[PDB]
Amino acid sequence: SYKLDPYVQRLAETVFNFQEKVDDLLIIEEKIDLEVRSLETCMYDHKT
Amino acid sequence: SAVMSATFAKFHPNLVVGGTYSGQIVLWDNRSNKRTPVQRTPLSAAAHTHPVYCVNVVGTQNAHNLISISTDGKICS
Repeated sequence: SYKLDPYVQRLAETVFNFQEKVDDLLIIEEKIDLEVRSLETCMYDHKT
Repeated sequence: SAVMSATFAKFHPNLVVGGTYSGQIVLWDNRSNKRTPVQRTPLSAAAHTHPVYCVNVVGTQNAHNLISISTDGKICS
């Protein structure tokens, strides 16, 4: 009974923010992969 | 989790909120496009300690507070 409700609620708020961060983490990894390989069908890009 | 009568908020129709099953009014911004609940409030004595019943807005835009009267006999705004 030291921190059941306190640490549980802290992990709950960070858990919901982490669920949003899970979907956003998939989107973040997708943004990094897109920025690493987005010129797969470009028409002779040099400065780009 | 299965919420209990969620509703909207003020100044935009994106950051909605609603009393979830854990005991608080879980909020989420529709402009951020999040599938599950984006940020859930603390479900402690501040929110509904017991189950949830209903959530809504409070007053006009001058004092629109997210007020939820749950299944714990409390209107937490």
